[PDB]
Amino acid sequence: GNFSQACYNSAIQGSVLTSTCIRTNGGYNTSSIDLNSVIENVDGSLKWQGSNFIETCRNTQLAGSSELAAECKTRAQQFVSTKINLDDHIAAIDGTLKYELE
Amino acid sequence: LGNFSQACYNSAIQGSVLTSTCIRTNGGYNTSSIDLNSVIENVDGSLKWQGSNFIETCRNTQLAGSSELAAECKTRAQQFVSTKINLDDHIAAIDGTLKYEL
Repeated sequence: GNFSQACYNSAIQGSVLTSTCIRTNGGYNTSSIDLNSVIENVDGSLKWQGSNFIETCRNTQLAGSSELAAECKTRAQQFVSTKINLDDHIAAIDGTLKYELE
Repeated sequence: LGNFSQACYNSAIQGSVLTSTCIRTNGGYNTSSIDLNSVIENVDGSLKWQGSNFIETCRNTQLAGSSELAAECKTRAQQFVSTKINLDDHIAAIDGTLKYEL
């Protein structure tokens, strides 16, 4: 992960993270990744290893350099604040944002 | 051709993201990932190629065997069925990187 260490002017809109990242050999590339592919809402908490958090979460924001903040519905249907560190699994690979397992 | 599974190993599915470790012509290997949500559609509960966005209406994605995406998806009438699709149809590995083909 650790995309934030090579990237700049990151933004979250709905489920999409977009950033501008330093390419391996120099210069910059801009790319987007749909976080809905890899994050789920488990009882009001954003978690890795699932998908479709956006179905039941709203008001997504980038907090600081690398955190996705949102309000997600608990099983009781109460919106609650939740955050997840995108640096856990999102890498910058030659200036392009990619999900990383290992 | 697709057929990434013959070039790759240690494959996994998390949300809509396929990760796999694929052979490099230099004699090494590269771990990469692809968002299958760009290329797979939920059509009335069945996973199909020639579309996108299946994660919005499916759940419990899993890799079955070496190359099958399995999931539970909502029909147009909003009931869940189990469905599968052979990722080897269109997912290829080119020099250690997963790519969509044709």
